[PDB]
Amino acid sequence: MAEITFKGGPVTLVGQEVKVGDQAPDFTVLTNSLEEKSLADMKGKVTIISVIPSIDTGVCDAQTRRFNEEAAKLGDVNVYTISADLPFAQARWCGANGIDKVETLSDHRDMSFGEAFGVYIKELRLLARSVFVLDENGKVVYAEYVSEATNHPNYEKPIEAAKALVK
Repeated sequence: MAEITFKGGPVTLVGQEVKVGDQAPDFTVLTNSLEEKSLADMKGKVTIISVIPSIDTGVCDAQTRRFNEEAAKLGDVNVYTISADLPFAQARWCGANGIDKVETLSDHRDMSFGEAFGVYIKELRLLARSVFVLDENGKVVYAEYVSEATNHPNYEKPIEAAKALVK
């Protein structure tokens, strides 16, 4: 189970607990440029996806920044950071600053990724704090939901999962 806490309050997820091997549905997301992109546009290469409620939340610094920076060096992998619409959350791309390969995404506009990966928080209506790695067909090769959204996962584990493919 992929239930989480946010600020020390438990909160439920809508479409729950994707896991390794479960495959990814194909939904749509928006870019930082507000263009429609789908999972099918990511397919054809190994892909890495961080998910955060906002970037103002400081989780930028502690892990997402670093994880993305490492991810971008494993190889030519796609790297993404999905955020809420929330104004605090796309301006500044703490994950996508200095690593031009990273792009910030705005799923909350359509919630399609939110529902499809079950990271839409039922109680809070935010993107969950989560991290995923996908094979070239879009098959999830890592998934994690951080037990507290204001906290961060061990980021080596998705890096190893990505290494295991890229190599």
